Amino acid sequence: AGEILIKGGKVVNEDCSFFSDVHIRGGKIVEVGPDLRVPPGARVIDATDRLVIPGGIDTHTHMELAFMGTRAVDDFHIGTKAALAGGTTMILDFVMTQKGQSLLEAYDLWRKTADPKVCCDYSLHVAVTWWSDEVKDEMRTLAQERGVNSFKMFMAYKGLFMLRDDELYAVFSHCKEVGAIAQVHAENGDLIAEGAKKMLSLGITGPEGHELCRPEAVEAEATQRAITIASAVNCPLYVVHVMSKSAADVVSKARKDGRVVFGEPIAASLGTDGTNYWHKDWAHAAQYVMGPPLRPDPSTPGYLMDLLANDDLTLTGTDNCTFSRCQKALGKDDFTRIPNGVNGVEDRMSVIWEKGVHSGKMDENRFVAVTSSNAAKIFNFYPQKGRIAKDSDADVVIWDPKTTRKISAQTHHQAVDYNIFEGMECHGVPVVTVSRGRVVYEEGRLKVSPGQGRFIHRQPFSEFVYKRIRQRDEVGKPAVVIREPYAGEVVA
Ligand SMILES: NC(=O)CN(CC(=O)O)CC(=O)O
Ligand SMILES: NC(=O)CN(CC(=O)O)CC(=O)O
Ligand SMILES: NC(=O)CN(CC(=O)O)CC(=O)O
Repeated sequence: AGEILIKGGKVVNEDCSFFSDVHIRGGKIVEVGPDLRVPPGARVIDATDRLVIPGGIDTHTHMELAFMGTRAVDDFHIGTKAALAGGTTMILDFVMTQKGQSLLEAYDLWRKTADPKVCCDYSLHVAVTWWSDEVKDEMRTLAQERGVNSFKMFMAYKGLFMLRDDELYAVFSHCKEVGAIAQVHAENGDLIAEGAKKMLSLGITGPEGHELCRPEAVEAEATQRAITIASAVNCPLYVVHVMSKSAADVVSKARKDGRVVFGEPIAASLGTDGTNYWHKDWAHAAQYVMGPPLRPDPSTPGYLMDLLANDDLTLTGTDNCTFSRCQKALGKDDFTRIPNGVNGVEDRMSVIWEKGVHSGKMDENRFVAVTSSNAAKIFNFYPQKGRIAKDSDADVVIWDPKTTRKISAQTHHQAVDYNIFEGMECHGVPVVTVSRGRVVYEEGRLKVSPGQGRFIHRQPFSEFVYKRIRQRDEVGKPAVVIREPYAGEVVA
């Protein structure tokens, strides 16, 4: 039948927590209430002394993304298994279209790669790495027909993905017309390009040059710039992988000023820092290289977690894009050749619980909001996911917040052979993971097959995102002053 009763636990949604059992049938939660009856044949999962939470939604992944022909080692199959083992039940991955290439072709290639491999549900964001009439039409098709309401634009990567301010204005205006949210990689690509050339010329070829060539002012600048453009066109904006206190403070100030913008720190920037780039062991230092870089101010992850607790920042992903030690070593002599990307998909939930809830910065309900609910609201499938409620999808984690686990590359399920959180002791253990109403992870073992997950098709004009946008189109139009024509003389 696929019938499950989760009994004895405490349900934790983003608004409040309460003791209740949860009845799962046919992929769905069909009842939430105290002391529910066990129908003959249903499996009982005993959640006594545990929390029963919506499974995590990782807003930010890059499973098996190609770097110069060699692919990230966590692929859609191993990467989603690792997600489940860490309490995350959905991933949103970026379709990376090359400059001049069809976005629809790249979307089809992502679906054909991911559909037969994912072990949990997923969806896609689509990168807009160039601009033309064709891109414009393909974005409308993606939004209206292909289930994608999120487009990602780059202010970094000069010559490769970067768009200039005039093209960002056009692309953002078009996001707004099709009801999508505009995501941005906010670092100044002209400064990165110059900074890297400068560090190499000085013989700083190691990972410390990767951070030194683009310190946090470069990320803060472009973040304010994207906000200013999106505000000029009334387009909702999403700043992916916020890595620094000063970029987080730009998003914080803009939201207090009423800008429709959301900021997304990732597990890496919440759980570790960039002092690792200065480690004497080259291999250790290269493990942390990603764009934008982790920051060498050690107060950074605690401050980003304070701003996530306070809703200056709103939700979390991992930017999981993993490369083995032998793949990182492509840039042993030149940091610009190190394939960028770190791990996180598996450890996100425990890292945030340990650094955010156990530390007393946020409570269990805000934890659910920043790890599933807000993702579901922004990308338009709430309360289908991100809530324990009748009629929601049965993507459910039984969570032990009292026991600790030590995070280690020796025990993790990711394909990558190191872990940037190596050694960390976290309160908060996913003990059972249910995905699409099936037990896919329990007693430390995965039970799931490649292709069991499904692509989630979303509609455009997410209400959480657009209700203010649409009201501002109605009352915020600029008005002419009514005047008599100017009568006087004009110079020759
Ligand atoms: N890493 C950096 O900071 C500079 N590089 C980034 C890298 O590719 O590791 C940018 C460039 O190629 O100009
Ligand atoms: N050295 C790199 O990984 C260059 N990367 C930079 C990044 O991933 O941020 C661009 C790409 O992968 O196409
Ligand atoms: N860690 C990285 O920089 C990987 N890359 C991967 C890509 O987006 O091409 C960019 C990002 O993750 O920010």
